[PDB]
Amino acid sequence: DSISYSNFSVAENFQKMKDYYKEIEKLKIKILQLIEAIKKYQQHVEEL
Amino acid sequence: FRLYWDDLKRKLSEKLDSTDFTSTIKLLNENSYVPRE
Repeated sequence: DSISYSNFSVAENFQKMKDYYKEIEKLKIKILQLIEAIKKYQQHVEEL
Repeated sequence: FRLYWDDLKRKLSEKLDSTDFTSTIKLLNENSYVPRE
């Protein structure tokens, strides 16, 4: 029963862990798009 | 007969030293009742 009285806290807490990991995936793709834009900046500065 | 007050609070304490609330508060916290909006 002491494992049964504590299910909701662990459920919603684990749901939070899922949410923050999803948004770490979103910033994980965004950072690579940024580095691509930095490389385009570099070659255009080389052009000017 | 009749039951007056001082007899009757005594009868309440004699009915009250027997009951158990702890088992019922376990019963309302089992897995067949626990989330109830």
